[PDB]
Amino acid sequence: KKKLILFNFDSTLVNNETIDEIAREAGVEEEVKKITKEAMEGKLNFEQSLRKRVSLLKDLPIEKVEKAIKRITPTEGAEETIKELKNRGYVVAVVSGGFDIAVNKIKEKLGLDYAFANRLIVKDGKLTGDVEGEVLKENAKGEILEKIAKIEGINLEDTVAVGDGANDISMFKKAGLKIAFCAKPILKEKADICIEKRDLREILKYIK
Repeated sequence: KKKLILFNFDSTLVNNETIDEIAREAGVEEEVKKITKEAMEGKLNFEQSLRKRVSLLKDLPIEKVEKAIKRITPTEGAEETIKELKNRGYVVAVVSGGFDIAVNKIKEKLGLDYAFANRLIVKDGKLTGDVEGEVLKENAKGEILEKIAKIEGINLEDTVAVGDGANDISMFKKAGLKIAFCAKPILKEKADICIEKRDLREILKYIK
């Protein structure tokens, strides 16, 4: 046996867009949110859009980054959904184009089995304005889904992907069940199931 379910981080497991929250601390939230929206709608190349948004955070003090991170709250039904999923024999993972500093926290908190995300480069207690990681390429999340499944010896037909943006496309491509959670048109068009109510528990009826 064994099943696997992956979630994107921003706006799915948590209620906010990490990059937008941090940008708010840098006084550049209007340009960043506009770019985030375009990126998730699939109107921009993900990597380029992320490097462009992170560049605007150059020199931001880590204390500032932390204030933004502290504002990150879990999406309604998050804890309950994860608990029931583990109950049904699922390996639970979070794969995000976001940042480890924020994602690892929810991994710790919710007790997730796997967490993959990019990294904000920091030096002298301040962001350098650069980002690196393996969740940048268009095919990134899909390779990660496959890699986690291979490690676990889980068949792709037994994998579930829950996303909300353009960069979740490659994840859907390899997932057995594709669920778009309060997502952008570009991803909804590719989903087996579209959920419009902001409650992660809404996915459970379709799970297992």
